[PDB]
Amino acid sequence: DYNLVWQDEFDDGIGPDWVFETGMGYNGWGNNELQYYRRENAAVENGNLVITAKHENFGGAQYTSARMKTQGRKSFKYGKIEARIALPSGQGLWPAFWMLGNNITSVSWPACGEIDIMSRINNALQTHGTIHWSDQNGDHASYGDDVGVSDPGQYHIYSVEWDANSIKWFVDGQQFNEVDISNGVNGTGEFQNEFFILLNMAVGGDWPGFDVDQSKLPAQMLVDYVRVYQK
Ligand SMILES: [Ca+2]
Ligand SMILES: [Cl-]
Ligand SMILES: [Mg+2]
Repeated sequence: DYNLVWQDEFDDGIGPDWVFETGMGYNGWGNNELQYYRRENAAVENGNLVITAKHENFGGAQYTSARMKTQGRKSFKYGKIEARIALPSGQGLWPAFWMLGNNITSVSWPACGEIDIMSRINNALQTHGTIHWSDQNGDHASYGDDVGVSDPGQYHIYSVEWDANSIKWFVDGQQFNEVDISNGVNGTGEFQNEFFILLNMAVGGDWPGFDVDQSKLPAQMLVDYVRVYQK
């Protein structure tokens, strides 16, 4: 049986387990992204975390947004990891709810492993669920799928169920992807370690492309809560 082990409900403020990232990382957070992250772009309104992407000139970038992680504060080995999220739509927008291995600090990416619980680009009427890792040959590996979401601007539940043998993805309880990780098959051993959680909204990058509909800015990603259950 799944029992609640951690949550952030965003009742009146951002909880104690989040660290905010700033700037453009290395080569636009490794994806040629166009936003400069700032603390100012994350706030709480009416029981939701609000991450706002803005058309705003700052530090050589023309967009600002927020990126938050639980690294060094909260991490999990296995569980049902989920969030209740409403998404804005617009060419260039790239929201995500995801996880990275704690060992990123020693083995780097993608060897640390990455679980993308939800990602979306532009105005797509679908969302994605993906893993990234370093396979048995030491090569960058990825495995993903997508599911139709009629109105991503409404709230939906995005989750993964992760155990020693598999990762399963769901939107509103509907499974749309599964990966076998049992005994570290296909060099997936890295998914047997602790992972921390991230939330962000990028603007532009390799995946969504470099055209941005600035008439959709400021754009708000609404996160009602993040919850983690374990059995
Ligand atoms: Ca809430
Ligand atoms: Cl569990
Ligand atoms: Mg709704």
